[PDB]
Amino acid sequence: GVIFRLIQLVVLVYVIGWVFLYEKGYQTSSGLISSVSVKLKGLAVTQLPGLGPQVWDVADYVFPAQGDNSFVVMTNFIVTPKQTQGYCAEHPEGGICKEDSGCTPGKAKRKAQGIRTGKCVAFNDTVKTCEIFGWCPVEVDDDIPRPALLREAENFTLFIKNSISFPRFKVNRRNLHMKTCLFHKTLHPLCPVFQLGYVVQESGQNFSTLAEKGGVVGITIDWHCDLDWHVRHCRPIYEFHGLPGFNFRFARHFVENGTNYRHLFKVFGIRFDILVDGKAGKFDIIPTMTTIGSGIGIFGVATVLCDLLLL
Amino acid sequence: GVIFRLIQLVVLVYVIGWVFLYEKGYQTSSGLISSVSVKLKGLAVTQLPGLGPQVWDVADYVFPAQGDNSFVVMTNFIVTPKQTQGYCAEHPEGGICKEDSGCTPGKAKRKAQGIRTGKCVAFNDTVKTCEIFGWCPVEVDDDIPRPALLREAENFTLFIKNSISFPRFKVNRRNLHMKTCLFHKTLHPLCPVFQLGYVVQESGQNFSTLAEKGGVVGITIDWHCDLDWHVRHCRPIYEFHGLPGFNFRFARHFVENGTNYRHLFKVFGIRFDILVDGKAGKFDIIPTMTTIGSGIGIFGVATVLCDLLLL
Amino acid sequence: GVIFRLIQLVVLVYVIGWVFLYEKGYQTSSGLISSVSVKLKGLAVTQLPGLGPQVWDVADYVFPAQGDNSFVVMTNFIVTPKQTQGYCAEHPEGGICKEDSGCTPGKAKRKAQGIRTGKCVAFNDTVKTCEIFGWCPVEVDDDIPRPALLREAENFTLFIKNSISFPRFKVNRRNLHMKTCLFHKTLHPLCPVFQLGYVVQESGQNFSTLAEKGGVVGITIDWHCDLDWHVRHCRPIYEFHGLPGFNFRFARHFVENGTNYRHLFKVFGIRFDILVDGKAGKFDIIPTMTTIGSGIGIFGVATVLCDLLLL
Ligand SMILES: CC(C)CCC[C@@H](C)[C@H]1CC[C@H]2[C@@H]3CC=C4C[C@@H](OC(=O)CCC(=O)O)CC[C@]4(C)[C@H]3CC[C@]12C
Ligand SMILES: CC(C)CCC[C@@H](C)[C@H]1CC[C@H]2[C@@H]3CC=C4C[C@@H](OC(=O)CCC(=O)O)CC[C@]4(C)[C@H]3CC[C@]12C
Ligand SMILES: CC(C)CCC[C@@H](C)[C@H]1CC[C@H]2[C@@H]3CC=C4C[C@@H](OC(=O)CCC(=O)O)CC[C@]4(C)[C@H]3CC[C@]12C
Ligand SMILES: CC(C)CCC[C@@H](C)[C@H]1CC[C@H]2[C@@H]3CC=C4C[C@@H](OC(=O)CCC(=O)O)CC[C@]4(C)[C@H]3CC[C@]12C
Ligand SMILES: CC(C)CCC[C@@H](C)[C@H]1CC[C@H]2[C@@H]3CC=C4C[C@@H](OC(=O)CCC(=O)O)CC[C@]4(C)[C@H]3CC[C@]12C
Ligand SMILES: CC(C)CCC[C@@H](C)[C@H]1CC[C@H]2[C@@H]3CC=C4C[C@@H](OC(=O)CCC(=O)O)CC[C@]4(C)[C@H]3CC[C@]12C
Ligand SMILES: *[C@@H]1O[C@H](CO)[C@@H](O[C@@H]2O[C@H](CO)[C@@H](O)[C@H](O)[C@H]2NC(C)=O)[C@H](O)[C@H]1NC(C)=O
Ligand SMILES: *[C@@H]1O[C@H](CO)[C@@H](O[C@@H]2O[C@H](CO)[C@@H](O)[C@H](O)[C@H]2NC(C)=O)[C@H](O)[C@H]1NC(C)=O
Ligand SMILES: *[C@@H]1O[C@H](CO)[C@@H](O[C@@H]2O[C@H](CO)[C@@H](O)[C@H](O)[C@H]2NC(C)=O)[C@H](O)[C@H]1NC(C)=O
Ligand SMILES: *[C@@H]1O[C@H](CO)[C@@H](O)[C@H](O)[C@H]1NC(C)=O
Ligand SMILES: *[C@@H]1O[C@H](CO)[C@@H](O)[C@H](O)[C@H]1NC(C)=O
Ligand SMILES: *[C@@H]1O[C@H](CO)[C@@H](O)[C@H](O)[C@H]1NC(C)=O
Ligand SMILES: *[C@@H]1O[C@H](CO)[C@@H](O)[C@H](O)[C@H]1NC(C)=O
Ligand SMILES: *[C@@H]1O[C@H](CO)[C@@H](O)[C@H](O)[C@H]1NC(C)=O
Ligand SMILES: *[C@@H]1O[C@H](CO)[C@@H](O)[C@H](O)[C@H]1NC(C)=O
Ligand SMILES: *[C@@H]1O[C@H](CO)[C@@H](O)[C@H](O)[C@H]1NC(C)=O
Ligand SMILES: *[C@@H]1O[C@H](CO)[C@@H](O)[C@H](O)[C@H]1NC(C)=O
Ligand SMILES: *[C@@H]1O[C@H](CO)[C@@H](O)[C@H](O)[C@H]1NC(C)=O
Repeated sequence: GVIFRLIQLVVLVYVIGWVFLYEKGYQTSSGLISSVSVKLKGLAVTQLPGLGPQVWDVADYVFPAQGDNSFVVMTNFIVTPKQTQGYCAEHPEGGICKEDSGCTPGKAKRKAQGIRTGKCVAFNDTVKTCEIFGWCPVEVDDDIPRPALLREAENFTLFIKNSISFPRFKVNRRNLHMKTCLFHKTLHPLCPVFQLGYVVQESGQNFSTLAEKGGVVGITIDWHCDLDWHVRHCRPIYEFHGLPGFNFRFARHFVENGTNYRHLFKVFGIRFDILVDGKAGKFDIIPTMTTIGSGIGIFGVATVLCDLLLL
Repeated sequence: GVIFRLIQLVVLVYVIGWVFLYEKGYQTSSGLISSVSVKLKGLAVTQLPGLGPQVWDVADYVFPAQGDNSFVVMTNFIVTPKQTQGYCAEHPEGGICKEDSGCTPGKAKRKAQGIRTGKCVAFNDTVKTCEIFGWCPVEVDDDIPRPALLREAENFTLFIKNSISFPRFKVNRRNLHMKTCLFHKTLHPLCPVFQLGYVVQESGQNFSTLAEKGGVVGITIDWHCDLDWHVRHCRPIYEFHGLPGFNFRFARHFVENGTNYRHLFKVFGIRFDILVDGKAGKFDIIPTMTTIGSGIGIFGVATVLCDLLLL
Repeated sequence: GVIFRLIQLVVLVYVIGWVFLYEKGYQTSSGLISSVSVKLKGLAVTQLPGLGPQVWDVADYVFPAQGDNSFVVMTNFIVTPKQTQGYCAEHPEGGICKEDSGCTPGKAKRKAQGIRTGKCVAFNDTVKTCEIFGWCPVEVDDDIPRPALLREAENFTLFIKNSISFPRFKVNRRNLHMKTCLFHKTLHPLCPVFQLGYVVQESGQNFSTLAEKGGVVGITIDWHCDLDWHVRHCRPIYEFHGLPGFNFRFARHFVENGTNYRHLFKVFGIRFDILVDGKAGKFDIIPTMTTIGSGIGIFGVATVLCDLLLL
């Protein structure tokens, strides 16, 4: 008879501890719908690489300007100035040629830089490359600037505004001294102002390296909230992680004397992805009663098996 | 014996009414994957503030132009024209100085506007401020235009196209007289063309105030759909809510006589976030059978307790 | 007695096969949080329509340049060159007028193109239209170019980088010869480089038609992963589907001799939406024990009913 008492004990212990108190089996879970607003702050100066000092404001190093959940902060770039649409020699990458016979008119099949012509022109004092129609002069992105141009982006600040809501429960929570306040994993774990160097350091990456050629940093805001407790306990955890380099080409188009030109930029930047996930639970009677009924059922399959086995 | 009959009654009532008929405990829930397309319509004119009439088209007051789930409609702005990169006095905010001793060469630690120099120059006929290298002339954003410049944005129309799908069930639903049709919470509750003034009014905010200095308006499309009923009943509910002001700085870069300038804009706008959440349920046999088994289990723990207590 | 044995059989078969082995009722499900990076590749040339050859690079035909989950690839456009803000005749759409009496000063109520004036001016050698203040000359978008200008966009390549994570289980999965590798539904079903023509073909749409006037193509990455098996089996399925045309107006602003102009573009493009959904299950003891208890419960309601009915 003691064995049956022990069986009833293990099941009660399982049902109360594991099902209810440990895993919150008495609760009903809901996700959230969230909105994120990011505001960058800081100035950058590129003294030597800019041929005289050059200043980069928020209107310049943040893509997009209006902001988004995923945004890029430029940390380095190569600029091809005054590119016009006309005839020019292509990068030796397109292929080095030493006669007009090699050149084949028409667009190339791989790494096309324009429309080739049956002509060979000098790329510089040594290499002769196939003439093309396209944006000229052609870009040279081989030499990535090192050290990075916007290496002061590590001291920029990132202010994140997050407004979530658990629609099933009608609970709405925002994530906001704090003006002159900076986030530290432990010392200041609830201050929504982040420094980019610190964010990159917490993702496990080196800002010097992830600057000189770009990268991706994913920021996660975790709202794990037990709505049985007061909503004042519903607080966010900021989790930093890295999701080769990140680069993109953008072009500033301008007109001079009736002709359309453009400044081509190859932007090596850090793409920030603010991911917001959360689980809110609150007591419900249906899961509670379901767990107790299934538990009485396990008592039966256990007691009967023990008795039948004993018999 | 009557007590046992009553206990069997309460449980049947609970299981049938609350578990099944009220909370749809016989069903299996699925979320959705959605796509939103927004198309703005309207023109704005800024007669007096623009130094002669000025017209703002969709290509201008919507950020981004291509559209997105979250977009900004400019309602007011401050423009700093022909900013070049050169030497100039900084905003008195950087700090008022009355000699060259105060000026400290190098970028400042807080609110840096450029690269200071050991020189003091006149900001105007009274204040003398530290000379800086940066975009000049410097911006003055203290005087926010009131009334708003694009106060006609309240009469712009917002056409939202939403295409959802409940992938688990393979059900795809779109949210579309209606051309000349406008949405009213009650009179016209299914017309996807919204007027910005009405959307802001339904979020609880005043458009005059949320125009002069910006704001955030969140639009939610709720697809709560019972797939036991015909898909023609699967319809969206449009829920408007507000998620200080919203502002961003963008720059139009142009070239004049070989020199790079820019028009700096401080945009006070209303950011619209189209959030689309939904729950689709359809009958499943597993939850139904689970609910009945747990219910037979509760009958046991109830009948036994009553009998044992009576004994 | 045989009937009771058969009843115990049907329930065991149901519980083991349908509840556990078929529907994975012994498991616990988790969604995912994902990040998508898209990189376009290709060049386009518009020989005849461009009044001499015209070249379109990635910096030009992709909106936004930095990339996003939802992006637009321009396939056709109408350009209104050198639009200045001044006085001009409006499109005959605004309304044809044959005197000054018809013209009514002030902005129109529908399809407003500017600020009308009590004057009538000639649109061309035949129609006389109401004079307006606005961006002039006015746009004429009636004639959509056919064949499309960027009809070579079908041979552009779309490289998608997807990094998901199932946060509940702490499992992180990315979706990556493959450099010169192209995706085919069956032959190459795991190569993340897609060709736009093929993507559009797999959505059921014709690229010639969805080019000449735009469209929407939705790309879904499905991560259905059984974490009982090794993570090497957790792989993505690429599902292509179409979510009238898609068009947007963007403006390149430039300055000439102190005057602000703009190039107005009406972009007919294909909007790509990368939707990433997934379900990860892993064995849990709570659902397993819940299913067995409810099953013992069904045995009871079945055996008792059979006996009572027999009696
Ligand atoms: C084990 C089987 C046979 C069922 C018998 C036990 C359950 C009825 C117990 C176990 C765990 C209990 C839960 C543990 C914690 C809480 C949080 C508690 O939170 C509050 O509301 C307290 C603060 C406040 O009063 O605001 C409310 C009760 C609840 C849901 C308890 C409800 C009763 C539960 C489900
Ligand atoms: C063990 C047998 C007799 C079955 C009963 C199960 C118990 C383990 C349950 C029954 C009542 C439960 C308690 C009911 C209410 C609360 C208050 C609850 O308080 C909060 O968390 C609220 C805090 C806040 O409001 O911020 C903490 C759990 C506790 C002690 C529960 C712990 C688990 C208890 C003791
Ligand atoms: C209470 C315990 C002991 C179980 C006994 C009752 C259940 C078997 C009942 C209660 C609620 C019923 C559900 C209530 C509503 C509907 C919607 C109904 O929808 C239709 O398909 C009707 C329209 C059509 O025919 O297309 C289908 C049956 C269903 C799922 C019912 C299935 C049978 C359920 C689960
Ligand atoms: C009460 C005891 C005897 C146990 C049986 C539970 C009942 C409460 C269940 C059994 C059958 C159910 C019915 C089965 C089917 C339908 C049709 C269903 O119709 C729809 O919703 C379909 C409408 C559409 O197709 O658009 C509405 C619920 C109803 C009446 C159900 C209501 C609940 C009922 C009566
Ligand atoms: C039918 C009722 C009375 C319960 C009795 C049967 C269950 C205990 C069985 C049925 C289906 C079984 C599952 C079927 C498949 C798997 C995958 C299997 O995956 C592995 O881990 C195998 C590979 C490895 O060793 O890494 C682990 C056991 C599990 C979860 C099984 C656990 C035991 C289950 C739940
Ligand atoms: C039928 C009665 C006696 C109740 C027991 C239920 C059975 C149907 C269960 C019990 C053990 C289960 C097995 C336990 C473990 C595995 C290994 C599992 O292997 C994998 O999927 C792992 C592969 C990998 O690691 O990549 C496949 C299911 C299987 C055979 C299960 C199939 C279903 C079984 C036989
Ligand atoms: C002319 O251009 C070619 C091509 O850029 C130069 O050759 C490159 O030189 C660098 C530096 O040594 C190498 O890293 C590259 O591998 C070379 N490219 C090729 C295709 O050989 C060449 O040096 C240039 N000539 C001058 C005088 O500047
Ligand atoms: C010169 O510039 C300074 C700084 O903008 C002006 O001082 C400001 O005046 C306004 C209007 O009274 C006040 O609201 C600000 O608080 C003042 N700022 C500071 C730092 O004192 C000053 O008025 C300007 N002088 C002239 C003649 O225009
Ligand atoms: C002057 O402009 C009007 C308006 O665009 C032209 O009339 C259009 O002509 C086309 C071609 O036949 C028709 O498809 C449109 O329906 C006409 N519009 C209207 C409002 O009638 C007219 O042809 C132009 N005149 C010249 C000489 O070019
Ligand atoms: C950021 O500020 C610290 C403060 O000491 C400075 O040492 C560092 O050089 C700054 N980062 C730059 C300049 O990139
Ligand atoms: C990595 O970061 C450290 C500072 O944390 C820096 O000193 C080092 O130079 C970085 N790595 C490289 C290769 O420079
Ligand atoms: C501007 O273009 C015209 C037309 O080609 C040319 O005659 C003129 O010399 C150009 N002016 C300058 C300053 O390049
Ligand atoms: C919007 O239209 C109404 C129509 O009467 C007008 O009164 C109102 O002034 C308009 N909103 C503006 C001009 O901002
Ligand atoms: C609030 O809105 C009303 C119209 O609904 C307007 O009359 C009022 O002026 C607004 N508030 C303020 C402070 O102007
Ligand atoms: C254009 O720049 C050159 C070089 O500084 C200068 O000589 C010339 O006067 C400038 N022209 C005008 C119109 O400013
Ligand atoms: C894409 O490449 C194929 C290769 O044969 C070519 O036939 C086709 O014309 C190309 N698509 C264009 C040019 O739009
Ligand atoms: C549809 O696509 C086919 C090629 O798959 C093409 O030949 C045909 O012209 C397209 N439809 C139309 C109306 O052109
Ligand atoms: C530039 O604008 C000024 C001021 O209107 C005018 O006097 C001058 O002729 C213009 N120059 C050209 C080349 O249009």
